[PDB]
Amino acid sequence: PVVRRARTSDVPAIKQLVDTYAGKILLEKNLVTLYEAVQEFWVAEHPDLYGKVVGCGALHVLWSDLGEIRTVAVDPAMTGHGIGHAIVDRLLQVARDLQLQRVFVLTFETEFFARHGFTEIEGTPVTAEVFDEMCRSYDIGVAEFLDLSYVKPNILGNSRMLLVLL
Amino acid sequence: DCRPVVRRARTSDVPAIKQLVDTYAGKILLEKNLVTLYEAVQEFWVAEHPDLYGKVVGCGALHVLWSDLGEIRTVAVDPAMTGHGIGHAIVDRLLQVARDLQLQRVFVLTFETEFFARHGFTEIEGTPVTAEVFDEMCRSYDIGVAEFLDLSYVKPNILGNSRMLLVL
Ligand SMILES: CC(=O)SCCNC(=O)CCNC(=O)[C@H](O)C(C)(C)COP(=O)(O)OP(=O)(O)OC[C@H]1O[C@@H](n2cnc3c(N)ncnc32)[C@H](O)[C@@H]1OP(=O)(O)O
Ligand SMILES: NC(=[NH2+])NCCC[C@H](N)C(=O)O
Ligand SMILES: NC(=[NH2+])NCCC[C@H](N)C(=O)O
Repeated sequence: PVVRRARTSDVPAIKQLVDTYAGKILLEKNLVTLYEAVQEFWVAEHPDLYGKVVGCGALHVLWSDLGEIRTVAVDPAMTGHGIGHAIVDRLLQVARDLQLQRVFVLTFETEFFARHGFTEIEGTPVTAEVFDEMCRSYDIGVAEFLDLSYVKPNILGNSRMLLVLL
Repeated sequence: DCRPVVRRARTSDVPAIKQLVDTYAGKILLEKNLVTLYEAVQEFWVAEHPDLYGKVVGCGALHVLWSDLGEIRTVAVDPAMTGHGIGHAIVDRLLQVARDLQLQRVFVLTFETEFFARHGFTEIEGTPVTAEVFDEMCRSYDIGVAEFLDLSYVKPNILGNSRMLLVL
């Protein structure tokens, strides 16, 4: 499937994908914060219909060398057609374009991301000096990566996976 | 005089960007710590130094605020390189990406009224969004959005600044 960069017109559709997977699975993102993050988002168009989008995804930078894959959602009726994998394949390519070395994921979909080289891990792989700089973030997804105390109850059960690049 | 290359930022550029933002502190620019610069690297732009290959002498960023609305934020140039056309080369680029995003209006909160005027910006009053959108935008964790909404707790941090806007 075609994986293209998101457009402000795509936000209402993107919002519906995130809301579909609610807050237990995906981290909720309100309408404004999606319009602000539109420049790092990607969407998969339906293989036949030109306009409609069936999947979204975003690469979030966390530091000099570290990136994250977040807010990956596919229409419940379109899963198992390779869409989600087509999104990750491109998201990882832009991670390369960004000269990143490690890509993080916090998810229940261990099997899904495993097919891209992701291995499950424990802890936060950053220096305490770097850890201290990231505590200063206003972004919740960063806090879930740092396993900060005030987001812990929202992410128990999720697995921490990581990918290294050539 | 030379028009400098204005390219997308790279994670290696963030430390340099951090010194430019820090240079203009909180009196002029809204301060941005190191992590939020690495997170925003995909919307940031930098002007390369006409002489040093790696180092950057100016930065700038376009932040989308809604379907049609964008903002230009954290635009800074080295004090020793000011008045050499860099900042306008950055703004010219930021506005081009606003078009590629199919935006219609671009907002600015600044003291540099004449600077942005050279691009067609006109001064305004208030927050130009529907009250329905205003309510959706109140939910943001970004301080720059709160300053666009003229929220009460940031008022003392922006007193004196002018609100300008550009239409495409
Ligand atoms: C974040 C926001 O949204 S607010 C943005 C404002 N930020 C700030 O003011 C931070 C403090 N100020 C600054 O950092 C700087 O003033 C900047 C980065 C905004 C602009 O700096 P520079 O680009 O280097 O100055 P620049 O070379 O573009 O020209 C400044 C003036 O001199 C003129 N100009 C003078 N000489 C030249 C020249 N050789 N070439 C091109 N333009 C020139 C410009 O036309 C311009 O006139 P204008 O203000 O009426 O448009
Ligand atoms: N708040 C949560 N339920 N978080 C679980 C992990 C969310 C995941 N990191 C994402 O991309 O959305
Ligand atoms: N210190 C402030 N918040 N000043 C108000 C203007 C902020 C400026 N537009 C910026 O992007 O940084």
